[PDB]
This record gives sequence, C-alpha cells and structure tokens, in this order.
Amino acid sequence: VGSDPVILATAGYDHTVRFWQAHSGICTRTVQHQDSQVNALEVTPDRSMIAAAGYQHIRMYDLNSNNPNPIISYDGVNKNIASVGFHEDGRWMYTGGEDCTARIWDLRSRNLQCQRIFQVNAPINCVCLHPNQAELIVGDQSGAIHIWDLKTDHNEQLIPEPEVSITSAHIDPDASYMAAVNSTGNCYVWNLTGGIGDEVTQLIPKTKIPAHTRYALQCRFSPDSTLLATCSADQTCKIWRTSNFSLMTELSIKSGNPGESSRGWMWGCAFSGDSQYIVTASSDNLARLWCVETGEIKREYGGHQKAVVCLAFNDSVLG
Amino acid sequence: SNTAQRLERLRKERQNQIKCKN
Repeated sequence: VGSDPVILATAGYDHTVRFWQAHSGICTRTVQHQDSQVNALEVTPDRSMIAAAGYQHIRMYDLNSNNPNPIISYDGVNKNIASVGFHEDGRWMYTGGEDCTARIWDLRSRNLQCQRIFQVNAPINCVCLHPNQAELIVGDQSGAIHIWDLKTDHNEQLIPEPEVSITSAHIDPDASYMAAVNSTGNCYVWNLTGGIGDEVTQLIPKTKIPAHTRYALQCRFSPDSTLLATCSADQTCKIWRTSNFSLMTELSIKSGNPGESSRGWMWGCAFSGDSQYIVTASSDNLARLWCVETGEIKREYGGHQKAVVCLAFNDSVLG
Repeated sequence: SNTAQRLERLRKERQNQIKCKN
C-alpha cells in the first residue's frame, strides 16, 4: 500500500521490487517482477502508480491497492529501457531505450498521438526532462548530449569529450545548472538556458570537477538546489555544493579490508524534500539511509536477496 | 479422452491469464 506522504522502494536482481518506509526498516509489500531485471523505476506524480522499466517492457504496479502483478505493460521496443519518466501533470511518458531511441508515450486510451521518436547513432544511457517540461537531455554511449526541445524538431548535440560513454545527467528544480558524468568520473557542469522567454538554450561550460577515479554511475541534484550527490564505482557517494563546487560530504561503504575487493558499487541515490537525509542504493544486497551532515549512516534495509541497482524515493512537497 | 482435459486446461488457465493490458 502507499497511503503515506513518503514512499520508498528498491529493485534489483532478486526478481522482486521491495516497498518499505523509514520508520523501522520493515518491508510492507514485495511486488513480483520476473523474467527480467529492473533498470529504473519511477513513481507517477499523482502518486497512484509506479513504473519499472527493464529489458523491452515497462510494467506498472498499483500503489493504492495490493496487486503483485503488472496491471499495465508497455512493449514494442527491442532492447532495454534505460530510464523512464512522466509529465508533472501525468500527460506523457519519456522513455529512453537501449537500442537507438528516446521516445514519447501517451498515457490515455485515446488517439491523441503526441508521441514522437528521437534517433541517434549511439545506444543511449540517460534521459532527463527539463523542469519547465519543454526540453529534454539525451546522453548516449558516444559522450554526446542531445538537447532536444519538444516544441520544435531540431536538436543540439554537444560533445565535451569523445571516446568515453556518459552515464547520467540531471537539472536542479530551481533551474540553475546542468551537470553530467561519464565513464572516467569527470563531472562537467554547463550553465543551462537562462532564456526563460523563447527557449534560446544557450550553454556555457562553467566547471569540470575531477574526482571519482573509477566509473561514475549516477549524478543527481537536490530539490533545494544547494547540493549535488554523485555515486561512483569506488564504493563512494560524494555530495558537493553549488556555491564554489567544493566537496561538502564524503560517504563510503568500504570496509578497509583487502579481502573484499569492491564487494558492491554505489548505484543510485536520491534526496528528500528538506535536502537533509538521503537514501542510497548499494549493490551489497541492502539499501542505506545517510545524513548529509553527520556522515554516519542512520538506517538500513536488508530484505533483498541479490544486488539492487535502482531505487525510488518521493515525499511530500513540504520539507 | 485427451482433448477434453486439454480443453479444461486451456479454459482454466485462460480464465486466469487475461487480466492485464498490453
């Protein structure tokens, strides 16, 4: 069930997606996702359904009732779906597939046909909606960032560095910056559109922040737009500031022992409405809850039987 | 008669099968 202002779920390789709440770390509902693994899951902004996307299908799971089955399934693509998302009023789906495409879907059982396709020469790894719900970022395995506006049908392509695949990109809800990470850990931050009027979409490279010697897998802002957390394959999650882009906080799950040899990577993270407590998904068969100030963990959920690669954490707007 | 049991099998599983939209 999901009749609560805050919700939390994780997904991975154990063929289940777990829902729980951060009161005592006990699971509420284990929804059965079989025949594939979940790349990414997202909850609907009306807080009625959740969506798990992995390997050629997007499965909806109901939140108000107790149903372990995929009520609505979307198929048609031929490979994986890296990331999905919805309009903030629940009108259209932006889904980035593994093969070559970033497409739109219509959520109503009617012939509206607001669905378009965007085709590039590379397998795409990340999609990100603009906070004004007008533009969209595509990030692929050739290091290219396709700024595609849904009003027109022409798209900008930007290459900071070729020969390296970029993995994630995100824009803070205050619309201040745009950061992105690649497969060597470099995190470039361009200044986004300042042209609120007619969507001119000018970008100037502000900084590149060199960290994360291993692969950097996900970078996300905060809703307060004062912090930015990024997770990397050296079993670390580091939160930086937006003032001078220095290191605010460092978190690690490393045991300090040479007998483990990277027992689990840092796959995903998310902020809260206060930007005070974060929830992190590591591949050590459990998820953690940390604070952005004291450094030490505050909570743990270890009900999974395999690694987990994606997690969803939304709460109420007040915070 | 094998066809009657196969018909029973198909109707019983088809009753549970069709419950979702693709």
